[PDB]
Amino acid sequence: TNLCPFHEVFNATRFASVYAWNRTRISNCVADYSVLYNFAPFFAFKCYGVSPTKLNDLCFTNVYADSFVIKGNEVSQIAPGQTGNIADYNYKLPDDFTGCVIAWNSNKLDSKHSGNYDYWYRSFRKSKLKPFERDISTEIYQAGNKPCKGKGPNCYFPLQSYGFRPTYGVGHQPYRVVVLSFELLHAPATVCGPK
Amino acid sequence: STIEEQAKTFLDKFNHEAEDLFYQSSLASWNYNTNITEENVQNMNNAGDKWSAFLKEQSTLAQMYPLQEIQNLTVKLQLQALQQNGSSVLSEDKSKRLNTILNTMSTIYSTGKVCNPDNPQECLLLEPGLNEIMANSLDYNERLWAWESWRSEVGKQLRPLYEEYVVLKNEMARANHYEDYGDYWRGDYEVNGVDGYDYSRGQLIEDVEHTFEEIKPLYEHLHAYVRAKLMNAYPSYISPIGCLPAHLLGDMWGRFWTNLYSLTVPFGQKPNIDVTDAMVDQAWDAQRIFKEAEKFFVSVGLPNMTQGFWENSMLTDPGNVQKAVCHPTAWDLGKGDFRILMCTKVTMDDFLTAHHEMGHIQYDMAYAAQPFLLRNGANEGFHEAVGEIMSLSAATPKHLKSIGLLSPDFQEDNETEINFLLKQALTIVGTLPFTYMLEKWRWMVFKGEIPKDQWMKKWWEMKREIVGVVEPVPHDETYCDPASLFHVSNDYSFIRYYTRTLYQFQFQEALCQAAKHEGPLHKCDISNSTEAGQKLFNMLRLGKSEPWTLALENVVGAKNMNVRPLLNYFEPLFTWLKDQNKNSFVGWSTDWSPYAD
Repeated sequence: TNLCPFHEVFNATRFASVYAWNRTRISNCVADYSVLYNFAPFFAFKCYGVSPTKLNDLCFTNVYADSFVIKGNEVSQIAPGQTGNIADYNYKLPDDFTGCVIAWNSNKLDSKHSGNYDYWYRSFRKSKLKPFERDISTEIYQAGNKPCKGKGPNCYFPLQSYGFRPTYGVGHQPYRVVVLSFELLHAPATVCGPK
Repeated sequence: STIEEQAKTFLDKFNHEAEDLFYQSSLASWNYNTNITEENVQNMNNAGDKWSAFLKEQSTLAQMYPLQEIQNLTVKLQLQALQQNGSSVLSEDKSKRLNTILNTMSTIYSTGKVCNPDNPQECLLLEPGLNEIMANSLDYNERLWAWESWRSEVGKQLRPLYEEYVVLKNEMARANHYEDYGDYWRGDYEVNGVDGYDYSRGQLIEDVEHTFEEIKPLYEHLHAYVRAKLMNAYPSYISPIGCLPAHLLGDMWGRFWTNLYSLTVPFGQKPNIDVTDAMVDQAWDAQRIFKEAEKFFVSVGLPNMTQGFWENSMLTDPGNVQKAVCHPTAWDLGKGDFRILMCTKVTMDDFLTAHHEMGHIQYDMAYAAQPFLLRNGANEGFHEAVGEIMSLSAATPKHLKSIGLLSPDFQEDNETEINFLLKQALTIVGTLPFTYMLEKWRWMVFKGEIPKDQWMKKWWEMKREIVGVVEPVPHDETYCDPASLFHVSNDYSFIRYYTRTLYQFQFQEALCQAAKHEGPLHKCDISNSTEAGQKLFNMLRLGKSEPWTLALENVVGAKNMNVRPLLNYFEPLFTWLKDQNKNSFVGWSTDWSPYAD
């Protein structure tokens, strides 16, 4: 019996940012969804399209996992058909999404005194993103009508920091979100549930 | 691209850093106010300097966006708030001189001591000082000395400093496209842009005078009633048709007449309502008081407090190893952080002040979703009014009987109601004429109608004309008695108290009518009512994005301030005072003076 390595995704020491997220591929193993209550029993699951009861007796080909860190007031934007600054410029989900969204509070891990400026997010962009798209450009945004040369009036930097602190409110605390996508292709399904 | 998108981007970029910097400054200020050390002072000064430098560098950059090309009201208000130059229009030498004068006046007021004439080594302070003398004393000469020494020692070293301060402030106001400092102060009550809700800086004085013309008779009757008992208090001193001495009003300046309740009690044989003994017998504490306040605030349909509030607030005195300031203040730091600093004792006054502080906290939590530049009240006298409308409801006999502090065998009679109404009146009505006269005198001084050689003359004339108080000793133009007050020497305003006094009664009447109350107004209680809670939350969530006229119409259905609620509240006391003064003289003459004999 070969189990899928969920400890490499749920028990990581350092996570990534929302503008540059990681995507792992899981295949040829058994998906045991009972070890998730050891990282944190309080796992806020949110399934769109499939039920957790009928998810145990299904077989898929590839399972993708995405991880990032956002605030507490931005968890609602991780859903099909949402509008904001994270869903439009950082990470967008399609209207026909079939998966689950898991999040938990990590205040006692990603928070220090004098500010934690190791997390960034994009706020300024020209257009919107497409479903499952990634952008890591660091060019100066032009808001006026003059050519941008350096940095100054009407020329801003597209990245901004969070700076978490343990004294912040429950809405301004860091949260770790994990997205699980299920894909079925014309290939033998090597990812089934326990029997 | 147009100007609106650039302005929006600039505002977002500004707020993103302004929130963090303001949070750091507030945290430093809290750490200073909790523990008094030198490192805390250094950190607070550094944070304040950084915040001031940020506010300076963020200015002069929003000048690229003219207000004549913006059609959105919110962005226009934010830009207008950001484009204020301030004191930077003056030269550096004048600014340094003004800061030096301000610090000198603050140090002179904060450092004062009155020494004994017969013993120069016996020098007393002010607060553990002349306050206790003016509070509890029944001697004419002692009060006269404590008044004259205080008004002659620290009343002569602030004349030229105040003159130069007035000159510099007038120059700054004229440089900032204002007529004088009075217009700069009245600019808060200004609404321009919305049809049907505009307000000018000249209608406020007219409204204040129109309200005072109707408030005057009640004050006349109250003064006539107080003078009759003052005649019996000090024989052969008070005149039956004369004014009242300034050193007998209860305190140093005569702002409140609360200390005169012991001598002007209507019925001394009836007991009073003091739940202090019951609280001591039931062994309560600060936790119980704050939990009762939270239960009261939740009973109307308001959210609960946060865990950080109970984990980070200081509700008890630390002791002697750690020094702190026991002034009750509400702290809003941002990012969902609300704290209360208060040295709570087992009394009734602290039980009433807890509700005021919790109302302040609720108001602060109401507009947490508004932008940073709009996270403030719609007007000056709104927070205090919200606190007072809760304190009045918490100070009702029905609430005390329901929470278990009063025995259910209490017999409510008419004399107890009369005593309660008189005790409330001696505190509420006694401060309106003083504030009105002081503000009018300051406005006339800033405008330039009173020459320098007539300041004290016009001051005492307006005193004897409006308030009806005559000085025991005449003073020349060498004294600066009007500057002996804290708010006068620290550059603060006074009309907020009048506005709050009106708005609290307006809101009280509105909420009691919405709660379907029957009977007198002073017995109203808004406990266990969701309609009033929703009607109040609809206004508390607006913040500063809407004019105060619309916010007042959404509550009481009116656009301006009114005085009828106060008259409806004090009607029974008015009738009783009429019945008592039917056999007495009403009015006062300005010809009599204590130094005439």
